[PDB]
Amino acid sequence: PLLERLKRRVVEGRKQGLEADLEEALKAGHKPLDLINGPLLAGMKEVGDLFGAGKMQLPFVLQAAEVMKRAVAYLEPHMEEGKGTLVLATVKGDVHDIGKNLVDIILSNNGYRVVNLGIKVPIEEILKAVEAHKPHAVGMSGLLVKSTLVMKENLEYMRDRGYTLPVILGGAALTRSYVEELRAIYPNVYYAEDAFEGLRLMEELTGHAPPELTRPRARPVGEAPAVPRPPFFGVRVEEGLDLATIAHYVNKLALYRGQWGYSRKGLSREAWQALVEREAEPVFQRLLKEAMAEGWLEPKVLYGFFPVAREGEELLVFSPETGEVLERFRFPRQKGGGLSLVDYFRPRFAAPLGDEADWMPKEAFRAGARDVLGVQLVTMGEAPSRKAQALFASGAYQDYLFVHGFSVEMTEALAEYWHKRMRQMWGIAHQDATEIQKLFQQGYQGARYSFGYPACPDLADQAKLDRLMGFHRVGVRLTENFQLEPEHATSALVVHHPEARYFSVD
Amino acid sequence: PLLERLKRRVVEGRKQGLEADLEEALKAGHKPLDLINGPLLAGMKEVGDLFGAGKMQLPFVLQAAEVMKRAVAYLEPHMEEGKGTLVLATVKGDVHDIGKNLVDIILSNNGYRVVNLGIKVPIEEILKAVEAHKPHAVGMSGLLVKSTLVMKENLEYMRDRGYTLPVILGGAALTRSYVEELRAIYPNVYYAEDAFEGLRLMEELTGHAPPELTRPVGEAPAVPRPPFFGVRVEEGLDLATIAHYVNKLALYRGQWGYSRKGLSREAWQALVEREAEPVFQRLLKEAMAEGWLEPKVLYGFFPVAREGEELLVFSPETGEVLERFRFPRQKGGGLSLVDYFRPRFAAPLGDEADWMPKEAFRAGARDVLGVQLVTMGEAPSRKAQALFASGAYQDYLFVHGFSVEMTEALAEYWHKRMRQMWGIAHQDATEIQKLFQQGYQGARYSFGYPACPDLADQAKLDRLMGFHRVGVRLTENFQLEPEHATSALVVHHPEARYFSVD
Amino acid sequence: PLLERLKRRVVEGRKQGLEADLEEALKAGHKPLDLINGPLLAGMKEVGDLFGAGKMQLPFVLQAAEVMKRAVAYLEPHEGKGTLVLATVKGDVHDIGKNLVDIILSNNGYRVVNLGIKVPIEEILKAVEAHKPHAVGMSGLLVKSTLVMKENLEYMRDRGYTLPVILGGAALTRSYVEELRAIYPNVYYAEDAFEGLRLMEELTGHAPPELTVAPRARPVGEAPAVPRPPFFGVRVEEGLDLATIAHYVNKLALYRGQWGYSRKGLSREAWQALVEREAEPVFQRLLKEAMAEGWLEPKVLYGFFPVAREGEELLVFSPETGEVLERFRFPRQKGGGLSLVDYFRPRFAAPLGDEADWMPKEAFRAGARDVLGVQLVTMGEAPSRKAQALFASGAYQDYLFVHGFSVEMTEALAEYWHKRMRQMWGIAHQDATEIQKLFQQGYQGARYSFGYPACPDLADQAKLDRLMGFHRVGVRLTENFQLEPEHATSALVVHHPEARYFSVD
Repeated sequence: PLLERLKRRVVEGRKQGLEADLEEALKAGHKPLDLINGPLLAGMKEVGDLFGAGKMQLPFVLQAAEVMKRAVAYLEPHMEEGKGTLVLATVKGDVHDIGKNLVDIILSNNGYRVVNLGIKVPIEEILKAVEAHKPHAVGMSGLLVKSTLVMKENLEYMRDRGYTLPVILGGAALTRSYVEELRAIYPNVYYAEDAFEGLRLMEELTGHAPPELTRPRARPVGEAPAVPRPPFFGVRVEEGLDLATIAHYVNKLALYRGQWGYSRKGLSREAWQALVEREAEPVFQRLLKEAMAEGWLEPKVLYGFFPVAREGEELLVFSPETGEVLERFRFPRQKGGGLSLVDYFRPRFAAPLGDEADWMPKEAFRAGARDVLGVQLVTMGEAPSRKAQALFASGAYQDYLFVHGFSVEMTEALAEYWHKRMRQMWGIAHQDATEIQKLFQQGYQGARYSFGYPACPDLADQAKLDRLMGFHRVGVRLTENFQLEPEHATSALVVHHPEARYFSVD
Repeated sequence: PLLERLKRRVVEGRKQGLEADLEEALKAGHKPLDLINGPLLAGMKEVGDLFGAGKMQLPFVLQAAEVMKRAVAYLEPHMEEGKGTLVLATVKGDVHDIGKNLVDIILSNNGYRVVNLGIKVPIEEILKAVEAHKPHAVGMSGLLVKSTLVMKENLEYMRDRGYTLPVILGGAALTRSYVEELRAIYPNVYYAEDAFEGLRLMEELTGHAPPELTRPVGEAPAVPRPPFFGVRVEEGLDLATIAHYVNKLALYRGQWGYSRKGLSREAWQALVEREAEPVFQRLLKEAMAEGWLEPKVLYGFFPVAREGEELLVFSPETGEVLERFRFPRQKGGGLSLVDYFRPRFAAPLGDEADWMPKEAFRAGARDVLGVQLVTMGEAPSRKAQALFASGAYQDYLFVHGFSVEMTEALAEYWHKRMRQMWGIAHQDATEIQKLFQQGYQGARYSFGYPACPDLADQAKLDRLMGFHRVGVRLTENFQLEPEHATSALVVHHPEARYFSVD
Repeated sequence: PLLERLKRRVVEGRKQGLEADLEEALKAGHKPLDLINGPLLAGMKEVGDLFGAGKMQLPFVLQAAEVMKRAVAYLEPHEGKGTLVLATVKGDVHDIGKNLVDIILSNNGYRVVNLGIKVPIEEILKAVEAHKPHAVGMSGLLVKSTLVMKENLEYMRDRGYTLPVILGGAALTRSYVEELRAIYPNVYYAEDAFEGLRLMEELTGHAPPELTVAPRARPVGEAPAVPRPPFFGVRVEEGLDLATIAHYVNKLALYRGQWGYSRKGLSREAWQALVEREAEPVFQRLLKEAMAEGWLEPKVLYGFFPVAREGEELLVFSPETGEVLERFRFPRQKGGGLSLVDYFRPRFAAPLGDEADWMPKEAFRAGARDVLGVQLVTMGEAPSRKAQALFASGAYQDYLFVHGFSVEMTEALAEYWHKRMRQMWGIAHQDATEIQKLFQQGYQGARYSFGYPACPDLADQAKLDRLMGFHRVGVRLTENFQLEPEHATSALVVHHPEARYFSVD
C-alpha cells in the first residue's frame, strides 16, 4: 500500500512528498536496504521495460532516475555493496560524454557502482582504476572512426598486458559486426547500442540474468555565373552575438526528437502537438532566458575567405598576403568517377569569368588563384560544458539532458545563422528565404560542408583549417583524434557554387 | 546663541532654515559683514581644523563651504572686496582643474576674492588679470613635469618683466624642494600641497600671520593573430557593464576623500554602505538617463618589431616604418617595454609569414601591438562645470571623481575586450576584483606611467590612430583634451607586468 | 735594373716614362699580372710602411698611387685580391676619408665598390648581394653619423649578415667599436686607410690574424651699447673676390691639417724648404685656376634679428610681428661658468642708450633688447664637382689638394664675411691691421659656428634655416643636420666686446 506508492513515485516520477512517505515506511517495520532493493528498484525496472516497449520517453526515465537518487540520499543517514562495479570512460582524444553519462545514470539507479573516469582517458588511467576497484566490467565510449581505432588499440594493450575482464564498447561509428571482429583481438568484448543494453550485459555478467547477449551518373558541374567578391581576405573574429537572434535558427525537431528524445511513434498526433507545447517548448524558453541572464552560452565566430584553386583532385589554399600555397585538401570522389567537392572550384591559372583580377589578392592571383572559399568555426565556449557538468554532479539528470541538447542545437543554430551572414557578405544571399522553415529545404545559393560529412569525411583535415584560421582565437583546440574541444563547437567549408549540394560516396 | 547656531550650521552643514536665521540676525543689531567675518568664518575655520586633525572627510568640507556660499548670496542685496584678491589659473597646455577649483572653493568661502581664469591660460592672459584686479597673489596649477616647466618659464617671464607679487604653485609632479630651487628665478614663490596650505599662505600674505610657510624576458610561445590590422571605432557602450569594472576604493578614498584614518572598521563599513555606495548608484542612473557620460573607444593593431632599444611601428598597407618608440630602461640595464617585442627580421615562431601583412613582414615586422584610446566625451566636463558654477560643490567633487573612475573602468573593460578579440583571454578571471593588477595574459601601459612616462609619445599614437575620430585632441603639453580620456599600449606577452624605472 | 726600376718608380713617384719601362719588362719574360703582383705592389706596400714610420708625406703617397693607376690602365688592353663595398652613411656628406680608402685599396689590388655619400643601409646591402664582398666599409665624420653606423649594425645583425664591417671616422674611437661588438661581433675600427688595408689583407687571406681649485672666467658685464644693424631680416651677396678671400686663409691649417705635410719626421730647415718648394706654389696655382675656370663660387646668406635672453634660452623675435620664432638653448661651462646667452641682454631689460628708437616696434614691445648677427657662407657645389672629376680621371694628388683648398677657402670666406658683418654693424673700428693678428682674435665680438664647444648641437642649424632659408645659396640640411654641399658653414655673430672662444669641459 505504502510500498506500492513508493514504487509508483519512481515510475510516474513524483518528487514532492517522497521524504514524508519514506519516513513513514521505516517506522512501520521496513529496513532502508529493503525499500531500495524492493519497491524503489522495482519501479526503476518497469521504467526500463516501458522504454523497451516504446511507451515512455527519455526525459521521464531521467525524472524516474532522480526519484531513486533523492530516495537513496534521504536513506543514507538512517541505514546504520551493490550488484556490481563498472569502470567507465570516454577514450583518449574524444570529448563526447552524453552517451557515457546516460549509462552512468541508468546503471547507478539500477544498483551498480559506476566509476566515471571522464573524457580523454588513456588506457593506463583506465587499468589503474580496474586494479583499484576490481570491477565486473570496463565500459569504453567514443563517437567517430578515429575513436573506434583507439578502442581497438586499448584492446590490443589489454590482451598484451594479460587482462580477461569483460569490456563493453558503445559508439555511433561502432557497429555490432565490427565488435564481433574485435574478438580476434580481445574475446570478452561486447557491443552496447544504448544504456539499457549496457544494463542487460551487466546483469548477465554479474549473475542476475541468463546469458543471451553475452553468449546512373551525375550531371556535369559547369562554370559558376561569376566568382563573387568577399568583403575581405583573411580570417576575422565576431563576439557581439545576440542569443535571441540565434534562437530563431534552431532546428526544434532536431532538439525535441534528436537530443531530448520525445517521440511521435509511440503516441498519436494529438498527443505529439500536446507534448511539444506542454513540455518541450517551455523548456526551450526557460533555457534561452536563463542562458541570457546567467551567461552559460558564450557565442563566438572565427570566419574568413581564402583565395583557392583546383589543381587535379586537390584544392589548393593560397596565402592572401604572400600567394604561397598554405594547404592542399584532397577530397574523395563518388564510385564510377562521379561528384567531388573539387568540381565546385575553378582550375589553377584558368581564364577569369569576369573582373576577378581587379580584386583577387595580387600574389595569390599571380600564383594561379581563381576562386574563393569561405571558412567558419562557431562555438558557444566552455561555459555550457561547465553548466551541464554542474547539473550532472548535483543529480539533476533531466536538466543535464536538456542543457546538453540545447547547447548542441544552439551551436548548430549559430552555424546556420552565420552561414546566412557569410552569404550576405558574399553577395549570394538574394535567393534566400527571409523565414527559417524554408532554410530547412537548403533554400540558398551554395552549401556548408563540415569535416566528417560523406563528401569530406577525414577529420584530420580540421588540422589544415586550424593552421589557416587559428582555432585558439575563439578558445577552440584539436585533440589527438582531431575532435573540437570544447564539444559545443563546429567548423565548415562554405562553398559559393550554385550547383553545390550534399552527396554520399557509396 | 543665534550666532552659535549660524556657526554650527557651517560645521554640521545644515542648509534648510539658514535664510530665516540670517534674517533674524540683521534685525537684532548685527551688520552683514560682521556675520560673515564673525560666526560664519569661525565655522569654516573649525572645519579646516577638524580636517587637520583627521576628524572630518572632504565631502563634508564642501557641504560646509556650500552653507557659506548660500549665506553670502542671501547677504549680497543688503550690502553694496574681502580679505584679499587671488588670480588663479591652470597653466598653458594643461586640462586638469580639480586641484585649482578646490583652492577656489576654500579661499572664496574663507572671504578672499578668487579670479578663476580656467584651463590652458598663457602667462600674458594671467598678467592681464593681475593688472585688472591688482591681487595679493597669483596661483598657478599643473599636473605633470611638462606643466612644471611651463611654471618655470612663467616665473622667468615674470621676473624679467619686473613682477614681485607672491606666486603659489600647486601640482602632483611639483615637490616642496623644487619650488625652493625656483626661488633662484623668482624669490616670492611658495608651494601649496593642498587647498588648506593655500589658505595659510594667503592669510600670511594678506596680513593675518607672518609671510612664509612653504614646506629576463624569454620568447612568447606564439605571436597571436589580431582580429584585423588598422584602427576601428566603438560607440554606444553599456554604462551598466562599464560600472562593474570600477575600482570603488580608488573612487571612495582616492577621488572623493572618505577615510578609515580617524575611524573604526565598523564606521568604515557603515560609511561606504550609507553614504558612498548610494552616490555611485545615483550618479550611474542619472548619467544613463541624462547622458553626461558618452563612452567611446578608438582601438587597433599594428605590425611591429624591435630594432635595438627602439620599437618600430610598420604600416599594414605599405610596410613603411611610420613611428619609432624609444622606451626607458631600469637602472643597471634592467627591464624595458621593448623587451616584450620580437626582433626585426627574427626567425618566425610559427606561421606568422602566412598572415602578417605582406610588405610589413618583408620590411621585417615580427610582432603585433594593440593600441586603445578610451573617453567619456566632453559631456562630463560640461556637467561638472555646471555644478561648480551654480555652487553645488559636493556634487562637483562626486561627478568629477565618478567621471575619472568610469573612464579608467572603460579602459579596464576594453582591455578585456582586446584580449578576447586577440585570442589571449582564456586565462582571465571570472570575477572583476582579480582583474585589477595581473590576472590575465599581458599588460596595458598608459603614457605617463613609470614604464613609459614621456607624454610626447602620445603624438605618435595620434598620428597612427587619429584621436579626433572620438573627439580627443593633444595640447601643447601632450595631455588629452577632454581630460576624461586615456590611451594605452596593449602588450600580448605573458611575462608583461607593471614596473618602475627608479 | 729589371723590375727594381718599376718598384722604385712607384715609391719615388715618377709617372712620365712608365709605359716605356713596362713595355721593356714584357718580352724580357715577365707577364702583366706578375708585374702588378710583384714589383709594383711591393713598392705600394713600402710606401705605406714609410707613412707608418712617419718618413713620407701624404701627397707623395697619392703620387705613388697614381703610378700604380697608370701602370694598370696601360695594362688593361692586354679579378684581384678581394671586393670591398664602401659607403658614407645616411645623412653624411664627407667623402675625403672614404675616397682615400678607395685609392689605397684599389692600388693594392682590391676591387672597391664606392657607393658615394648619404647611402642608406638598404642600398649598402643591395651592393653586398650584387658583388659578394669580403667586407663592408662605413664612413662618417660626427657623432650623429656614428649613431647611424650603430643602427646599420643593428639592422645588419637582425637581417642575419655576419660579414666583416670596417668603420672609420673622426668621432669614432677604438673602444667604442669594441662596445659595438655587443650588437655586431665582426666589426673593426680603422684609424686610417693603411689599417683598412691591413684588415682587408688579413680578411682576404694575404696576412696572418692580429687585427682580426678650478680657475673661473670673469663675469660678463653690460656692453657699452647695443649697436644698430644696417637692416633687420636676411640678405644674399654673390660674386665675391677670391683674391680678397685668399688673404684670410690659415695656411698652416691647409698645409698640415688638410694636405698632410709635416715636421717631426723632418728638420726646421727642410720644413721651410717644403712649404716654399711644394705647398706655397700649389696654393698660387689653385687660386689662379679657381679664378679663371670658376670652380669656387663664393656666396653669403647674412642677416640680423632682434633677440633677448630669457633664462638659459636665447629668444629670436620676428622683426615684423614681434612673435618669438625660435629659442636657442646653449650649454654652460662646468661650475656655472660662461655660456653664449651671457652676451645677450635680458628680455624686457632697461635700454642702455637709444635702442627703443630703432629696435623693431612689436619685437621691442614683446621684450627684444639686443641684436644677433647670422651668416651662412658657401663656395657652391662647383668645388665638389671639380674634386669628383679629378678623382674619377685618377689625379689623386690634385683631388687632395683641391679638397683641402676648398675647405680652407670656405673658412677664409667665413673669416672675411665676419669682418664685413663688423663693418656693417659699426663695430669694425678697432679691428686688426694684419691677418696674422686676426688669428689672435683682435676685433670686437666673436663668431660661433655650429659644432664648436660654445654651440655644439648641429640640430640648432634647423632653426637658422627656418629663419634665413638656406636654399637661397644652394645649401640644404641632411637628416644628420650637416650642410650639403660640404664646402659650407654657418655662424652666430656676437657684437659683445667681452665675447671670446671657450670650451665647456
